[PDB]
Amino acid sequence: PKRKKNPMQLRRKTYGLHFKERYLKLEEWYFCPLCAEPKKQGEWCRREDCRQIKP
Amino acid sequence: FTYTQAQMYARYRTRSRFYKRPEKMLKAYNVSPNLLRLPKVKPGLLKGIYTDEKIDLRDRERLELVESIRHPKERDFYQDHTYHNQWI
Amino acid sequence: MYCERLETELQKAQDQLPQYSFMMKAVPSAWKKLDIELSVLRGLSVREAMAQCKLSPRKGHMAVFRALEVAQQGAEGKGLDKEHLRIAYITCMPGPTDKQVDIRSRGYYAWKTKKSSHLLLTLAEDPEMVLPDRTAIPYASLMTMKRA
Amino acid sequence: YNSFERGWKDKTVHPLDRRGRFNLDEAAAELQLDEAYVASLYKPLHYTYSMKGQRYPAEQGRTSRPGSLAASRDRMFPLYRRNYKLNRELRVLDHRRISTD
Amino acid sequence: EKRIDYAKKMHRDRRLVEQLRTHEFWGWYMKLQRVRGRWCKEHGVSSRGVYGPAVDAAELWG
Amino acid sequence: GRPPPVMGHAKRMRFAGVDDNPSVTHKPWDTSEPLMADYGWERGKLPKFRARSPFHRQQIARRMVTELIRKDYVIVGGARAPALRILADHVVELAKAGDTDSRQQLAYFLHDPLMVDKAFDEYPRRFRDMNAKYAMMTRLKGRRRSDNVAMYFVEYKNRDMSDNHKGEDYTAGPERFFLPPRIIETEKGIQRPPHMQMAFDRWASKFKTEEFHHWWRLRHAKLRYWGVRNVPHPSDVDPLWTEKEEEEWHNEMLANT
Ligand SMILES: [Zn+2]
Repeated sequence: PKRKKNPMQLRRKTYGLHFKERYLKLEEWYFCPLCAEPKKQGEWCRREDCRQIKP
Repeated sequence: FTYTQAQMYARYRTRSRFYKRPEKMLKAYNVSPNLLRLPKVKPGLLKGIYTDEKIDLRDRERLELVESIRHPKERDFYQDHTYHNQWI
Repeated sequence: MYCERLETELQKAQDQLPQYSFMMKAVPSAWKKLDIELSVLRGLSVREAMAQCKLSPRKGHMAVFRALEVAQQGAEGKGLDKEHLRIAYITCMPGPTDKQVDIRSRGYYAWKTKKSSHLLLTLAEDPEMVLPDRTAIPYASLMTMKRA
Repeated sequence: YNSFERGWKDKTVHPLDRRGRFNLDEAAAELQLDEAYVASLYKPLHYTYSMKGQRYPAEQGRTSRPGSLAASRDRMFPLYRRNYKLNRELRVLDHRRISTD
Repeated sequence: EKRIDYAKKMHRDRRLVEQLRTHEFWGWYMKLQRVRGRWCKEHGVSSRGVYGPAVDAAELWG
Repeated sequence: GRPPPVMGHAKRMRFAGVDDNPSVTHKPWDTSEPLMADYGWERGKLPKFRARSPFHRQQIARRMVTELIRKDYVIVGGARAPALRILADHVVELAKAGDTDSRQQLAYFLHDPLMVDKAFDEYPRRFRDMNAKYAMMTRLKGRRRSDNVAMYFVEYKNRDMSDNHKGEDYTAGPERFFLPPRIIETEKGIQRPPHMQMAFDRWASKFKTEEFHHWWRLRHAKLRYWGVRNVPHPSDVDPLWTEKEEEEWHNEMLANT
């Protein structure tokens, strides 16, 4: 770095689909019918009901 | 940033501010200059920062809540001593 | 008698609102990090914000989720709804920064500053907010299940 | 680590040495070896005899705190109190053994 | 010559008790293989695979 | 052309077909071999989870297999799970064969002898009719707090046909780690093979002393010297097992009375 960066240089950082996809993305979720807790798909609890039949 | 194909103004109080934080206006002779004109209403109500609960994690109450947050990898040392001899 | 009329009016002009402002301080995280993980939450139902937080393994989402269970715990006292409540402004506030000695190699020192922030959070109330039903696997309900 | 979240816990303490439960003093009675001595064999020699050793600071016990009383290094770690009879009897030379006049 | 007798005495009996722990662990382990030996006959678990002994009697691999 | 387009040796990638070509080099592209130290991202190799050395990785393959057999569930993390489930389908491929070649080829591999005494008894009874995929790799949801490594819950398949883990519950870990696991109340009337549950308390016997209650007190000083956040001081770490917790169990051995 032979120069300091004005914000418009620091701001380009936030446009590529690398910043956006890493930080600024909401996860798709739903309520685990057994635990009533929010949950992503493909993931389950450490619990017999959640483990035999994948909620 | 954010922007859902919608021109929400921007990132709010975030991207620009974190560039040059404003120097703190010091008191001369401990005086506050316009003290003798502005009302005495608590500053929580003057500019508008009116908060129902100012929960303070710098407290011995919430020491459990702080230790709930920090990452296990965030090792803190000198728990049971200090490098500088405290008895001097 | 004039500033006692303000401090009663400005107070009565602020609590009668459908808002609830709540500041958590010394959220042990810098502003660069903690704050960019807020702008995903700015403008979300609290039932969603309390969800998108509990999932992500980040620290910023676990700090705010510590509020969205305390703030609404206090919001429900103000009369504010438990359900229709929104996140109006969730902003990071630069806060206390310790100075720790660091000892670089070859007799050079460079002061690491253990950073800490403040978290300003304004739960507001959206009157007509329809809390969307979240009980169907995100979209396994289709394009994975055969047509009919 | 059957944890699902490692920590200062759920680190399976001895995933070997399954032959636990040694009754030292009971076994020391079979060998006729001064029960107080035998148990000292099985802890770092710092802890029993008058030897140069390295102690952890929490082990040292803190002053009387507002939260907790003065927790001396002994009343929390009884079996680590040095036994200076057992030291002297074994490690130091008594005036007696060299008394010549 | 007192701290020589001291050292040779802390080793001489670190085995004398190591000659009980492992000495008695074996003595106990053979209780285990006996109580396992007794239990594995009434419950009939031959502990030699999914097959019957007719795969053993050949004394091949199978 | 006449020689292979890419000569004798070149590493294609993860996610690449075999593209068989005339070559001198030897590639398995098949992994039916049981209890094998072939860790890699190829086809004939099971996934090489990270470790300091192919030796120390093998040492992690030991204490994670001997702890799946010991207790039929191990909450293993990351690329160890796809690397473990293939070692649970091998142990049964070792426990089914039965010949004294195999029972050693597992004796060489398990840190403890009682395991190779167990694995050959329950598994021929258990999996007499299952012929593959003996380990169920169900992923837990909350990625580790110490790093974003995922946590799968590899458990052996049917336990209702077992003899040691008949009706146990694994919804939560044992309270003190030397305490036997909670049992499904619908089958509370189950007793165990004695050699399994008499050697366990032989092991669990060392934590019921006070010398371990000193090593427990002490360890909490280490984790503070090494400063680990949220470690209670060794002054308020009152023992795991105690005399009040003694009276139940000696009177829970009413069988030998
Ligand atoms: Zn669940």
